[PDB]
Amino acid sequence: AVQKVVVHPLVLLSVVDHFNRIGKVGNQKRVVGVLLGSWQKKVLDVSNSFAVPFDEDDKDDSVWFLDHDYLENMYGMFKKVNARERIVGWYHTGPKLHKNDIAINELMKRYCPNSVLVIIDVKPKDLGLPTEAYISVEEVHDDGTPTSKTFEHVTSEIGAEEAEEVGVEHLLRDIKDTTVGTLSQRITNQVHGLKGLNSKLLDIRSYLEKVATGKLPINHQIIYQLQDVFNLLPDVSLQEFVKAFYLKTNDQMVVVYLASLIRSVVALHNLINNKIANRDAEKKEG
Amino acid sequence: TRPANHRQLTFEEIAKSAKITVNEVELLVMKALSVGLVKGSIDEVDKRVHMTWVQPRVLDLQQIKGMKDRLEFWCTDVKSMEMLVEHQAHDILT
Amino acid sequence: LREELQLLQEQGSYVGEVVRAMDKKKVLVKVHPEGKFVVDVDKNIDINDV
Amino acid sequence: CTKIINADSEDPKYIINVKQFAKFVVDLSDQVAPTDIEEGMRVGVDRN
Amino acid sequence: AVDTAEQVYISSLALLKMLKHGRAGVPMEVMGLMLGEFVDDYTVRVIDVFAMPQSGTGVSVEAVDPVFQAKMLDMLKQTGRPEMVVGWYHSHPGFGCWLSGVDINTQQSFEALSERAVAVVVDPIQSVKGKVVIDAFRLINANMMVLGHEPRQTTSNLGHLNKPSIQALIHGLNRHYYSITINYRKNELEQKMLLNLHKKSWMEGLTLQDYSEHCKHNESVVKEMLELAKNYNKAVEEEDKMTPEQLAIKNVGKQDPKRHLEEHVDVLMTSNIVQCLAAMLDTVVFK
Amino acid sequence: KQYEKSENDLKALQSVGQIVGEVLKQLTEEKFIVKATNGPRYVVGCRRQL
Amino acid sequence: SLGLGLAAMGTARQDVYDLLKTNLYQDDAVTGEAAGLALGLVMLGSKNAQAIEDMVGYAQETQHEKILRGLAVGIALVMYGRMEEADALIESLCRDKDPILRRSGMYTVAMAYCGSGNNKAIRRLLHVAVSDVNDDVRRAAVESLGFILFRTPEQCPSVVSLLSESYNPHVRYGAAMALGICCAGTGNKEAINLLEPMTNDPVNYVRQGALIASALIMIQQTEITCPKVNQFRQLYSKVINDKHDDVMAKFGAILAQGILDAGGHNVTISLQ
Amino acid sequence: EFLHAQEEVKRIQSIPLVIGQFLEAVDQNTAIVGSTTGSNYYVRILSTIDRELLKPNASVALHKHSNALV
Amino acid sequence: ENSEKIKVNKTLPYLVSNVIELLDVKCAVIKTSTRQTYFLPVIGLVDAEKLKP
Ligand SMILES: [Zn+2]
Repeated sequence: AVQKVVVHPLVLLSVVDHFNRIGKVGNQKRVVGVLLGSWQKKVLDVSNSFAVPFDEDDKDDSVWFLDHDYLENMYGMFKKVNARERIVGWYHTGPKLHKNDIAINELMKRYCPNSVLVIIDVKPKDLGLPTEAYISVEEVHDDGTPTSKTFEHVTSEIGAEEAEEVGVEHLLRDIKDTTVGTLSQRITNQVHGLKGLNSKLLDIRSYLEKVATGKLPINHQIIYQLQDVFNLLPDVSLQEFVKAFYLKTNDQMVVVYLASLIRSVVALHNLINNKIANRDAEKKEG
Repeated sequence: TRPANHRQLTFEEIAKSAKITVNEVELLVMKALSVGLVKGSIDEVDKRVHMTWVQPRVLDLQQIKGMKDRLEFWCTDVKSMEMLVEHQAHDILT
Repeated sequence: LREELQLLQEQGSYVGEVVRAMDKKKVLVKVHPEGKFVVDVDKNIDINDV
Repeated sequence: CTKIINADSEDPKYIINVKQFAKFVVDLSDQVAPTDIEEGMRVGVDRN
Repeated sequence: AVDTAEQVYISSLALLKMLKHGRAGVPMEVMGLMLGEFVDDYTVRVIDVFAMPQSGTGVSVEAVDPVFQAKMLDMLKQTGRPEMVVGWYHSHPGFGCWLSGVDINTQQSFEALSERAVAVVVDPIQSVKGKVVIDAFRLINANMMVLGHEPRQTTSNLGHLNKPSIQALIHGLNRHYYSITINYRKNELEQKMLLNLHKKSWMEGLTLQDYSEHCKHNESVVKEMLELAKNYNKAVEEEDKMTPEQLAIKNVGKQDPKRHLEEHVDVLMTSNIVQCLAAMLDTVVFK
Repeated sequence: KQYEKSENDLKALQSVGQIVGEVLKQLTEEKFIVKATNGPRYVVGCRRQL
Repeated sequence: SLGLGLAAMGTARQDVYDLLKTNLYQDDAVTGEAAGLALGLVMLGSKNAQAIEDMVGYAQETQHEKILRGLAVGIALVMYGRMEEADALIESLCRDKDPILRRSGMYTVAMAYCGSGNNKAIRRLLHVAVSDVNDDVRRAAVESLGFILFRTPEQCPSVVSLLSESYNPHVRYGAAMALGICCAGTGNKEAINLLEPMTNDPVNYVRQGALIASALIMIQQTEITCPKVNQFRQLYSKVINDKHDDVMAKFGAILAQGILDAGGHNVTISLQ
Repeated sequence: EFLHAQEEVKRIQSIPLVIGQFLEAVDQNTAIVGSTTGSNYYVRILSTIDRELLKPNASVALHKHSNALV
Repeated sequence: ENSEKIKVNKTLPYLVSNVIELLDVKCAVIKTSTRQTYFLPVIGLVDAEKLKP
């Protein structure tokens, strides 16, 4: 059971270039490569990657090629230049995963047993998702379902490292916004923080429309049982939470009589100091 | 049946629907708190039973339909009142 | 402030006691933990100021 | 210049001290005769 | 046909492979190869960087493995892109950048093979704050040794990107090689996906950082601001004609006037507004 | 068995050392004052979870 | 080609236009400056269908940048004083992320709006003069001020009064040339008051452009006409007989000697 | 730009710094400091430290390269 | 090929030293003739049973 993966920011980048290498002839719309990593704890780390020649045909949709020979020797070279690094899994792109991914994963679990795949989104780069990591489990099934492979979820993030954030800050130099700017910046944090509140809402909007309609089979295990836990929270009981709002008056009180008065009086000093310096330099000009 | 709208249930509703006597509704709810399918509390001067409930189970498809309507009211409150904030604070946004 | 930040990002100087001066803008200085040295002067300092 | 402690057979394996710096184990160069590298002898030693 | 003011293009991944391989072997002067393309007469670009295994000799021509050369190139032809080598690099940790003795010997082999084969020297441990100490250099001949080296001509982009630094011009630099200009091939489809994905937090914008940690902070700052107001009273009621611009410079204390003023009041303003706006929006949204 | 010892040696080629010192006092929660066994004093920190 | 485009400047002749196209599609790196400049000169003030379209279509897929900088001035020079008809092209070139092509649009908005006090021009050109990130396009913003305001030279010292006092030298450089090209040959003494700290800058090349702009303003002006003539002739003579300045620092000085006595004191510069 | 000037100044003091001792004060913001490495130096100091903590002596922090008082 | 690589990685300039103690969590403390104390996670091209303080 893997806790989470850590995206070193060289690997994604090194997927973008190889998608751009074949992209002049790119019509396969997918690039499989090998995900090198550093196994630390239950938490996982990723440091490097490389590619592999890959083909696949939708006709019979099981005809494909992972070059074992290319995977042995080139990883052997990265072992020689760096003994710290080993394989932890693989990756592909083209955000809709395809039916073959059971076959690639169950093949190269004989290189690392708890292997893990990461889907990146090279063209989608817009709203809320950097990557995603999948994992395989095989229990009986459930209480009552037929057995299968069933790609499961591992939560993901983007990590960093000292002496690579230097390459982050120096290569961008573009907008260079700090978190400070507490009037302008924090309000916009509340703005687009809420623009994802309806974005996750419109996603949970669309899911129960197409399962109440009843197209896809209802996941009786987690897909609403975790929502059954969720939908009781929102407590808004009034007549004691109405009495939260003299603390609102208390938070107001420091703003009103302290910050409006002193800011006005200090700028009033700048009037008399200027009106003296105006005319006493004017009457001494002649 | 009432999803936390006014979840402070009165004792007579339990004593009628469970058809248990009035004096044993307290020993009945202390057992359900002892098992752990509910995490409420008990008043006795008013004999109203306050409810906080964390135990999940199946919901027959019909309760998704009511869950859709509550999610749609949830939609236009988030959507329209964000348009209020953005149009008000547009010039300090950048 | 930027002019203040650039001048502080600069290697520090050494302190050394002058024994006595040579001729033509040269002196005789042991630093602190080394041998003695015959070095050159800058523009603003003079032999007679030593 | 340094001083030599000893040598080993079939190879240089020269053990050399400074008495102020550290003690190195180094190789002979090309311009030497390997006979006159007797022990306790002051010898000219490269910097690199 | 002779040199001008050139330009060096480096890819975004190339610089990241430099600093990572330098940070890995920080004591022992790591070594690697540089793979790019010669696009014209006098602008060079590089797309790719792969390193070298550590040799016991050090940074020299003996650290180049020819069987690790050709077989690594054998793989990159059939996968990704085949292209010609255009140079090399190493790391020099003890100083910023200048070609040393064994540096310049292996350069002569490369310029005998290639046209230019530009060297690259990077200190990994000096680059800390927000800038990188990277510079690329290129050896000169002995035919113009009593003449002016770097034969540069009709351009005006030579005075930038560095003046020759004195820790670098005390060695070779001038009458031995020349310095060259380096900018970055900054691209889209990489820039925003590095920016938005590295610094991001969704639900942080409407958290509360509570009240029990926050009313205590509002409690504290007002108390010394009261004494700051008492110190603000003291200078205002003073108001003497002791040449008050000279009276202020003989009363410097890194203190009151206007600097130790409303700066605190601005922090008291911004903290409570972001606290109360987050409080009012959360009552609005949720039921 | 011989190839096992060779691959252990290829693993055994990155012991860039560690510096032995002693903690003099605690400055803050993540700042300390240490000193080398023959060298100067420093202000340091820990790794992550020490 | 530079000689052919200059002698046949403004002809809109088809035969010189045709062989300049097949010169452009040679795809050599070093004649790209040669093809692009002459292709604009034969199509100066034309607003042709194929001229703008082929040049703006060619200026993205190429691999060099001398090919781009020749076509940068060339598509700026194919339109001249249209004053409203370039606005779709002005919006198109600046919205692109090519830094040379954004710079090329800044020379295009200069040449389409010559001598007119357009409020929309001075709003938009100053807007990208603030917010843009590349230094070269920021210069061509603040260099284009004299091209749109030389008819009324009085506003130019007032608007470049604080443009000469930015933090980067690139804005201060194009500020100095803007004094040189707005006011052509006036004995202003207000711009000369501005140029005196400009030639006393820490950075070398902004002093260089200050020396050239001081040379541009005071050709054929005696000491009785304005009292700053012989002050700067010996200032030019000081820095040219100085030893410890840059070649960059003295390139403007020897050029200022060439400007100040040009034509044997018989000709002048006057865009008006 | 005034905030980025504040940021790059106020992260000069979060470095694994070396420890020295204050020895003498020359003038405004320039002093002699002796290090625990010996070999007495002469550096410029910051613009932040209140100067009432350096009267004959102080345990002080020093930069690695520029060796300034921090 | 591995033994050839170890052959070219045993340079010449062997800095002699002194081993003071040995630990496990394989671990050893090294004092050089520069009188500097070092610590290792990995010993190297020897055997720990062949060594001693
Ligand atoms: Zn070197």
